[PDB]
Amino acid sequence: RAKIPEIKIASRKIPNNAALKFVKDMKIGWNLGNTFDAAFENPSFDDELLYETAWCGVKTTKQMIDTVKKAGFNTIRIPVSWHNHVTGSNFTISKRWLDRVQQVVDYAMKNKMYVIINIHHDIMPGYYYPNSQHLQTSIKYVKSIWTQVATRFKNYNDHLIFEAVNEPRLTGSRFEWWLDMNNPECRDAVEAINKLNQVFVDTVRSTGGNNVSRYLMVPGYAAAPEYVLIDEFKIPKDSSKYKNRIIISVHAYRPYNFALQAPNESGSVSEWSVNSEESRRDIDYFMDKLYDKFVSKGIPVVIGEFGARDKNGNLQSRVEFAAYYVRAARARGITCCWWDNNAFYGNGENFGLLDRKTLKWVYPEIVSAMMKYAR
Repeated sequence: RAKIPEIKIASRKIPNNAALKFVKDMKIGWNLGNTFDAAFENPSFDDELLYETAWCGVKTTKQMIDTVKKAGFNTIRIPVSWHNHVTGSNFTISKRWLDRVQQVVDYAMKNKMYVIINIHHDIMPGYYYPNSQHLQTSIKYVKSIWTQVATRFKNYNDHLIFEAVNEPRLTGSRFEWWLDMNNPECRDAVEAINKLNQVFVDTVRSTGGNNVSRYLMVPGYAAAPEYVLIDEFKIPKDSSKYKNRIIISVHAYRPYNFALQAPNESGSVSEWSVNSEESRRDIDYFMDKLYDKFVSKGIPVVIGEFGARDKNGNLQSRVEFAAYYVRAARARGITCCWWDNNAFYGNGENFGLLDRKTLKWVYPEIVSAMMKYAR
């Protein structure tokens, strides 16, 4: 038991173009997290398809996706980590692995849903790594994965979306999550991502079919709002006839201390209230900035990941949060996607909404709270 607040946020001026209507139509998204995104080295098993269930514990079925669709989500993001499923010098994706993803994509297409696929946890020297020392290999990798991926889904309609990569950053470095634009290693990465996103777009468009007119999502550094807001960030060019088809990809588990920060750290909070200037602040802050630079100039933005972890049964707070977040975004013309990883209890990051093994919504209160301000 938890009550859904009434959110009074002034609806803002949203330009009337194909892109923003497209994004509006996505309504709201649902991430199939801890699933195909799972990545780790030296598996001790022989079936690579077990990567699908290593972090969620259950194989995906069409009835799940059905359940997600009836609940009101019109988008499903299917994050993919590919690096554990390639061989050879030009990164050949396993047929079994690519087949299995397609099966799950067809689950959603059959549900007339919007679908997002990407490169996820492949951020790593030798695969995707945004700096000059590894650009040489990264371009080949972005090129190879996407030629393969875009070619198989060549004939799928515009309801299918390609997201270049999830949270590209300098892993292992002291700037992994934060940038010093005064530090040259940082400036190099931002430039490197601009390059890799452009390779991404060129590659997809070159494979023909409906990939020439498909909506593509691209992130800034670390998928942070900040690093698409900086001047250095470049929206990739398309010499094609299909205009305004690049969407800004951002992630924001904000306010951090409530949404994402672990409960055993001292600056965590379990409370969130719409009546608190403090709880609303960071949401207003970053969303205003994305709207000023992008949406308001006709350029589409999508929040691909967001959510709030369960902290010992703080349902009411998560409800007011979800409702406020989705409204604040919709009022600014932005569609969001919850990160649902089928995790509900324990000291892990419990972002679960749908018990996948029973098909019952553990927190329908949170879902309804989102559906209320999502159209």
